[PDB]
Amino acid sequence: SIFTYQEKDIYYEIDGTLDINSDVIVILNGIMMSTKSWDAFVENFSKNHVLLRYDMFDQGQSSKIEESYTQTIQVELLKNLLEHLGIAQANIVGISYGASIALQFAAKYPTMIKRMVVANVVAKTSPWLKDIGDGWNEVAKTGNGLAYYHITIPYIYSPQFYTLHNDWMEKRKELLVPLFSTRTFLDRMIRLTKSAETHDVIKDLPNIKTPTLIISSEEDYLTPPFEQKYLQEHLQNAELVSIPNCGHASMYEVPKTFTALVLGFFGQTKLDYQI
Amino acid sequence: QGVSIFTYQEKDIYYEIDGTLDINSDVIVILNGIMMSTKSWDAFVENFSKNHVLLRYDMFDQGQSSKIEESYTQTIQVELLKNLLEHLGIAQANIVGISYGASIALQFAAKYPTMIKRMVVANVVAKTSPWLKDIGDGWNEVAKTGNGLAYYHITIPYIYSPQFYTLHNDWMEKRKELLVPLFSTRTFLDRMIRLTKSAETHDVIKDLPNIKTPTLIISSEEDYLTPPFEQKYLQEHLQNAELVSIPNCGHASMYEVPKTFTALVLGFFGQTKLDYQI
Amino acid sequence: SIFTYQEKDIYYEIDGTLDINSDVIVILNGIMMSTKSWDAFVENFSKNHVLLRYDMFDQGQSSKIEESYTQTIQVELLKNLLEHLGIAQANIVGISYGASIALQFAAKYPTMIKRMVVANVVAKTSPWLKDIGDGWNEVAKTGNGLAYYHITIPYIYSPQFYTLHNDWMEKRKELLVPLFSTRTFLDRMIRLTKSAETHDVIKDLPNIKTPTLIISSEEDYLTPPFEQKYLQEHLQNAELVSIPNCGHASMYEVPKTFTALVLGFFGQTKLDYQI
Amino acid sequence: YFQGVSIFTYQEKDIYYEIDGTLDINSDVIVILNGIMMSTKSWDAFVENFSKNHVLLRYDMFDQGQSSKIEESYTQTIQVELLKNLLEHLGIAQANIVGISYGASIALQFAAKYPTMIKRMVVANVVAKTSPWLKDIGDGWNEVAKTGNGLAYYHITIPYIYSPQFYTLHNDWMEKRKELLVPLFSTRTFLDRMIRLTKSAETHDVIKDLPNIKTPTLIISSEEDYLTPPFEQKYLQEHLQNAELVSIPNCGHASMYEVPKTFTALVLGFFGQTKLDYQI
Repeated sequence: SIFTYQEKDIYYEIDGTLDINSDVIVILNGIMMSTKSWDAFVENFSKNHVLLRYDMFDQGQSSKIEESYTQTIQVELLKNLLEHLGIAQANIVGISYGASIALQFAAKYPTMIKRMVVANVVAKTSPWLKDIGDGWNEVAKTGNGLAYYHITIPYIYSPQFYTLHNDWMEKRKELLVPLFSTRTFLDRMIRLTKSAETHDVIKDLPNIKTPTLIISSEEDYLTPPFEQKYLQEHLQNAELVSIPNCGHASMYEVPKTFTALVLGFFGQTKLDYQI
Repeated sequence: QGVSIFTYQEKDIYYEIDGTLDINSDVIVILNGIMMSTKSWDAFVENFSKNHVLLRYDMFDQGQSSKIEESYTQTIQVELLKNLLEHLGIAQANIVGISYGASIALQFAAKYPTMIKRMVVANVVAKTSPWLKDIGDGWNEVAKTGNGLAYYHITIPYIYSPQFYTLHNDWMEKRKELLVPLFSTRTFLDRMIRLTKSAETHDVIKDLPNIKTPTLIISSEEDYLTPPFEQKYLQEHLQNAELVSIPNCGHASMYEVPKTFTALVLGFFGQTKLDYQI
Repeated sequence: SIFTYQEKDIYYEIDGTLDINSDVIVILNGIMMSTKSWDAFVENFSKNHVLLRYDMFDQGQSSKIEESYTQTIQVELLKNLLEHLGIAQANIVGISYGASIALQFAAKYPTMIKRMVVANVVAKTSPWLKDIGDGWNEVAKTGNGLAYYHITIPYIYSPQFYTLHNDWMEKRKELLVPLFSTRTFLDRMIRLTKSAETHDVIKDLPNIKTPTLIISSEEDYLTPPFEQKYLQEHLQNAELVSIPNCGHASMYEVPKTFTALVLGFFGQTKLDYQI
Repeated sequence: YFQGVSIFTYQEKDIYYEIDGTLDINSDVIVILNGIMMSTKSWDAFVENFSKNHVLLRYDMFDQGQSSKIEESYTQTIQVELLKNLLEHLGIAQANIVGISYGASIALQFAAKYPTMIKRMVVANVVAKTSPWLKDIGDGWNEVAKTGNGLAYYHITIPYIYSPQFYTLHNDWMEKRKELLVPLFSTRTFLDRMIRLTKSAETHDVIKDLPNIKTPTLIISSEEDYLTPPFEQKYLQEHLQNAELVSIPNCGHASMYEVPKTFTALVLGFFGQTKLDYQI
């Protein structure tokens, strides 16, 4: 499926029959993710929901953006995509980069969101995180896929996970390094990383009344828990959940947990409790 | 005496079923805490029983079930659960327990693992430490005096987190002026003493490497009764266990974070397949 | 010897030779403590320092105050005791109840403190903490030392410590219970607990420039770490230290660490680092 | 010559060392084991406080500071034997040892082989073994260092040395560090030293020796340490039996730099203690 949005082609996948009948779950990908990266979650996510997966600009099978852009064009992408598919409201679950989009999207179009689940998410790109991005880009500008791997992924996963499932890491390392060596992937990553520099929804938080459940990884070395602790206080109806011994990629480290929180929060009939 | 009443060993067991129960039903059974009854889960009935058949019951010395004046461990609560499930024609069930109920869930999963599909344990220990045991001796000792005011003050501020206790203090005070009378009646105190003493023998450490039951452990960071290091121990010795920590939350995760508790329970039971191909 | 103060006798102990050129370390006792409860620390504490230990009102071998009193009585006791001994300025270290006294003292007489080390300390008695104190008092009124034991002591130590050294607990238990059963000990505890109800130095915290090192126990179920976190943020020159797997009684669980923190902070020649 | 003052001729190579105070057989000595990016001058701020009641011994290990280079593949073994022979050179029988990061690894190995030459020990931001995780991070540093890019090398190392809070709070201070560090990180000789020091840490493994280390140890752990995480310190503390653990909230891998008062208090306090045995 292709959403001819603006001048470019936007790739999206739909699991389940989309008619106005059912609740939609929209997945907002991380900066290194595509639609196929959520294949393991499709069956569980689309049993009582219509699952909407799509690749953002400069992602996966979607077209490129060779000009300077912030995360704004990704937010407008999400709105126009939903309007294209005739989706009035939807449950939004985003992670990392996608989690940043969801917060911006909840700040501009709250009437298109039922409930929201953000994982491994900051309210604003700190000077610390920005310099990390400059590190990723500078290494990507050399075209060294081996170097680019060894500086990104050990901080995506917790040290415990990387060590425990090291053979799993190595087998994936043999193919990720060639992927990280291609100028196609890297140039897309550079652009996607620069766009995240201007991420700032701090002054939008006290006005986002969208029911939110925040997932926090204790061993997240990219978006540390203190950033999630901040988010939960300034969001009015925010829920917080911490995942012990887990890195920035909670999706893979604890898939049963991730799904439980997402399906559980979206699946609740009532959210107000009479206790 | 009997509808919503299960006569068992010439004694009455009160229970409630929400939804219609047949052979197709996917059941969620709730194992109560040491101070809880079926009515304490009223706020979760609508959500838990939307796509499930909610089975709530009161254990011995609990709620509106009969009393047990003879000394007893938690083994009679484990057999109770089996015979109750058999009585209602329930072969398998999803078990969610908390505190005392979570201890019954573990002992049950060790004895009758075939009667469980999935399990969620919240604020749970694998074994009653000498620390927790002496805390119980203090609860009992004050209960032995009949002082309801004293009993309240030495139990409840440990049920909840300091932050929640402070933030919702007037929710604690209006709920206190009726708790103190409850804590002042002997029968309730007598039930509390026998239930607390039944937990002294909680020990499933040897059973942990054998429990193949898919389990989600709920941990509270500000739990001053069943501390996080206990759940961490449980999640390491169980073969198929997952751990979740709730920041700024007391022993009563049921009441402090009802949204989270529901999401985790419904989410873990509602998953089609726990096998992820990563 | 004895310090006749304020109508009444105050018991104190001095280790070393007292000069005005003395490096004095004053220890502010916990609510259940006395001078005899710091004996194990005496040798280390009084090697390069002159150690002053004293029993506060309703404590140890000091007289009783049957009248209703707050912590401001203990505060004036410390000042007058120091003036009595001719001590102008001294390093003050306190824990629990004594640590609360230290804060009220540092806010009223900052010129009589060189450096301060407070352990297991809050800036204000929370409604939660006070209702705990009401529980202690309400049980203390029944005279049941057996009941009074099991509702106080297991919360003073961490579960790990109480379990690992249960023999150490049980042998002390056979002595603490007869002591907790005396009306003399209980009446003192009740009044010492009632005085701790009015603890509030929140307003004073930004005005305390006294160099402070805050000790916090992760498994403190009485004065939790978040209260220390609050303390370290609103004191301009305060450093924080967290002790893993430790309870409200730092001294007995980690005596090597406690003394290292106290001696190390006081022993430091210069606190300002060109770094 | 051997009239080289503050120079120890070892295996036909020059080892630089600095001593604050005067040395004696009676002298109470503190030996500092540097981090992987550190030298003797990296401890200047601590000199006055550390040498108050102790004889401070600072020295640069191989491929560090002012000491000679190594252009052979070496493990941390040559760093351990260096410490032993340096101590013997100065006539030091026993000494208190404080080590951080890389030097902390040397301390444990030294405590594993020569426990008689240690009085008391302090280790900060320390692992009991180089994990496959920590090892692949080092490969990342090495890979980037190979390119000679100083700007890239800086951005992939230092943000993980300091805590995110600290790095943001004292940010403009970090960027003026950067104007001087980027050229330093661009020099081949510096990068080559960093590579060989990194490769040497790959074979760090003292799990074998932990239950045999009876040395009075105080472990300093940082909560926002993203290179030697807290869980690694908890492991060390449970398999060492004369070990105590202290945690530093809101602090990164460079604990000494973020909390200099705290670091000093723990070191001076744990060493300056006369008798460790408490009758409680």
